[PDB]
Amino acid sequence: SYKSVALVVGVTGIVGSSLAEVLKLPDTPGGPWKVYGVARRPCPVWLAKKPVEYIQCDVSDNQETISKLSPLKDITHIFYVSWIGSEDCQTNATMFKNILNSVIPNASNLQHVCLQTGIKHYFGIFEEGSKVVPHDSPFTEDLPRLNVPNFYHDLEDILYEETGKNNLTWSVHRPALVFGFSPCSMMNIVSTLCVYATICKHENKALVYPGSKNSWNCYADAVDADLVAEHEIWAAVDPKAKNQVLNCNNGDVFKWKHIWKKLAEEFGIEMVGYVEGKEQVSLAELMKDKDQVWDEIVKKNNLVPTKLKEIAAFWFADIAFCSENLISSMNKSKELGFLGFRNSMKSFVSCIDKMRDYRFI
Amino acid sequence: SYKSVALVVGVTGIVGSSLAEVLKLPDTPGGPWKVYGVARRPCPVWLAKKPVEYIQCDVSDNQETISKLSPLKDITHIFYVSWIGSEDCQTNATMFKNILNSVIPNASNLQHVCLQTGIKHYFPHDSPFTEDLPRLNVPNFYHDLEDILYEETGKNNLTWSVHRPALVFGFSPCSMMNIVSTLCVYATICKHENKALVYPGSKNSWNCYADAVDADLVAEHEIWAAVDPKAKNQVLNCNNGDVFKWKHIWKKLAEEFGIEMVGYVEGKEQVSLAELMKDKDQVWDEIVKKNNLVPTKLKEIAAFWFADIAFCSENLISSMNKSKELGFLGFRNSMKSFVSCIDKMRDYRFI
Repeated sequence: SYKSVALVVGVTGIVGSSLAEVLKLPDTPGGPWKVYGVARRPCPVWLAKKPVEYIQCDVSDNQETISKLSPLKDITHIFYVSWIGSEDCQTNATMFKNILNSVIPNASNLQHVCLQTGIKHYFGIFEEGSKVVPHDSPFTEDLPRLNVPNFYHDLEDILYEETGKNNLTWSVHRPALVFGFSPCSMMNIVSTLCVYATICKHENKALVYPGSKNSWNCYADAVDADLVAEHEIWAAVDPKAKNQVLNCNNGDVFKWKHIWKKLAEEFGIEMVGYVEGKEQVSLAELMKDKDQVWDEIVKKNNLVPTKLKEIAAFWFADIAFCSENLISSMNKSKELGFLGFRNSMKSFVSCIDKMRDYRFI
Repeated sequence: SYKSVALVVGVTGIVGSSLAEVLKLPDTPGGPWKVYGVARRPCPVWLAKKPVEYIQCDVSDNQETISKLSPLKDITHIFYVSWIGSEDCQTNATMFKNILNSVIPNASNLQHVCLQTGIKHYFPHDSPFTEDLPRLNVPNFYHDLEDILYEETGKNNLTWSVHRPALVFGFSPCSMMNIVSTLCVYATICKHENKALVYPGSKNSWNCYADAVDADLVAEHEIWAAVDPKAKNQVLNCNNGDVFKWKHIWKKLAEEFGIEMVGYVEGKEQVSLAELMKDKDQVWDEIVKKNNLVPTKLKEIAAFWFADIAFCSENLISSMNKSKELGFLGFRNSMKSFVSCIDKMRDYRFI
């Protein structure tokens, strides 16, 4: 006897993991929820124990998708939180199309399709200057799209078309930089920084900040993976949130300089912050020969064995550390009644804690 | 039959007048509220018709203060939202002391004292400003005010709250100096002279993130701390919960006035708005008459020097996490808060 039935596409992702968890809490709106979890890989060891119906499916394969997803006649809400490789139009588009084409004609009580994109929706060729343009940060919803290839635009168009043709409600969610960790999706800014801190500690080296001066001192924002799930569940159940494009972030701002000090304290090591006259260095380049050291750290500290290149994305930290002026606005969600938030500093530390609890660090 | 009785000290202030209105709203927590409002001037025309018991009292004059407030024995909550000097270490502290000294012995059901200061407490520290930040080594009288608050409440079994509002967006006819009124006056003059809305500030302040607080939200925040046990005995920041940029405020302001704007120009450096409006006093008098406005003198409605400070300010964002983690979920969209303040001045015919 479930009140609502979720199809979570990308259940192995960082947000998809949070959804499967949050949807199954006893107090969750729309509940009690039944949850199907779709991903490409064979059923993970991590999701196996969970009250989630795992479905292994390559959703780029339409025929396989029809076979696996057509029998699911009871679906009421689709949460599409999947993304595969790079930012590629046609591949993500076909996957999204395949999901809808398989479920829509088969789920008679389907109500809502939640589509997750991201703040990269707002990104163009140019950095923001002194002129005033609706595309400036703080990024707000319901601005015109940039005339630039953006695979998020394709996904949105498919969403609007299919839900419009079939009398379904929709919601688009644009999460900021995600703080989170999933054993099936290890790549994240938090895990990357934690691996660096671990390596520094192992080598008896200080936590040396390699990034630019601007990224050290400028305001930044992010979103906790659990908050994204809460936000998507809110839009799935609350009539006020229906047919809305919505940003999703923690509701506050932070500075990498403050995160850095917290990171060093959590690891019990010294830090070197930005040094005047010492320009940005590539963390990816600094870590390029550390794969073997990571394997040694893993065995010495009895960690779940991971390969360095699979748990850390140092290049992505390099991007974050030369980024600026990317704040997104949460006003629309708040004006619509969604009051979820996180303290970003506590959110960062709690992600570290989760990595510890899973013995990845 | 009132549930709580408020003493609002500085009721003609921007936050004070907000407190007067919000406290009397039908569903205000801790209500129904009875409201005493204290200020120096005779009862203003603007608060005359309002359900507020107005008391004229110069709270620096102790004798007058004891005379006027001691009989008010039904007071349950004190909202001290008064400030008088540019920076008077001794005057502001004596004012606050006299209030406490005159009310505490006589109000047997006094529960809580709300002290309002501001983010100037932090600046200097780096931002985002958080409440746990220790005081700077500087004669700040916020420190003095806080110290008086802590011990008088400590000695008398009263709860306390300290509120540090960011830059205030708001308007009061009895306290017209605000960034919003200042910028609207400039826009009005520009429009009158068939000139564009020219931005005089620095590049950084044009492009950087800034934050502010609606005066009505400060009122709600202070009321919340006065009634919610979770909020008791806490230092609390108060801002709108979002960020904005002056560049966007500027364009919005120009659109609202239906005029062209000249934003920051890459080469140019900051010019004094105060110096720009040097000899516009007579021009303002002509605008007032031509547009049938409530008569104000330029030097009374605008504070161009303060806009000049805002327009060379940067890195001043404050955090609202502590209030939110304690259960306060009030917010404002800062852009809409700015426009709402314009509309209010328009409704009162100041512009």
